[PDB]
Amino acid sequence: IPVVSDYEDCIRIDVNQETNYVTFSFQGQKGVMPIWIIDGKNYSSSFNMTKYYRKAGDYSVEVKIANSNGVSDRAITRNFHIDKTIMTGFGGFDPESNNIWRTATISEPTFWYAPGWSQIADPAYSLVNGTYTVTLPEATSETWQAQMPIKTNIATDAGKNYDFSVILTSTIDHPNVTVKLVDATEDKIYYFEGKTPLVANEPVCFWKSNMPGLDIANLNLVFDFGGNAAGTVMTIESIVLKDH
Repeated sequence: IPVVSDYEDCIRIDVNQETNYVTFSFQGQKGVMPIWIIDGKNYSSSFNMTKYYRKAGDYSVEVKIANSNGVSDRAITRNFHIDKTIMTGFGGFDPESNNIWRTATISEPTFWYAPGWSQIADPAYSLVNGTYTVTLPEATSETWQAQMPIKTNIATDAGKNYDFSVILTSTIDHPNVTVKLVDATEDKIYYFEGKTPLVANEPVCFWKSNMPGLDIANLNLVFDFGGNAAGTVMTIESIVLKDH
């Protein structure tokens, strides 16, 4: 099993005080991975995630290291401070604009909806003029228990840098909704794995600017509503993907 102290040099926390986006990153081998823990819940097992902290103050993350042999007994705790409270945030890029999303073939959303990691029937959805509308009868308690992968035929090049935005709304308070722009072939290859809490009926814009390009033949846009309260209705609208 990994001894967690050995991986202190491999864990970096980047606080952008101008955007209020904290990037959590780990460098490791094809087999080793971190487990990012906030408020005693698994948030991500990916090599990096980006989380929006709206309010100013002191926050904490706990990092365990996992391989094939098991998870580390102890966790690395890392403290960070958010300077500002963003009342009026960025509203995203032009949804209607000359966006790569509008051009490309957007497949129907697949679902993996599994309270207690036991898959039930796909939740009812309604794609009407770009606006995705999803309804979650059953409550889930963990990330990746309400997945919504959207397959696309969008290719990207190493030569270019890309911008992305999306507006997310929830009828009930949600602790952690995920947005991941990932290679359809390779799960480890992605531009970001976003994280943001949602307060009832308050649209949050998730975005990233000037993202280093990757040689990907086909992208998938993967949402997750793991941790949703029972009767939660999700609203995804204004999905912009453009060259910087």
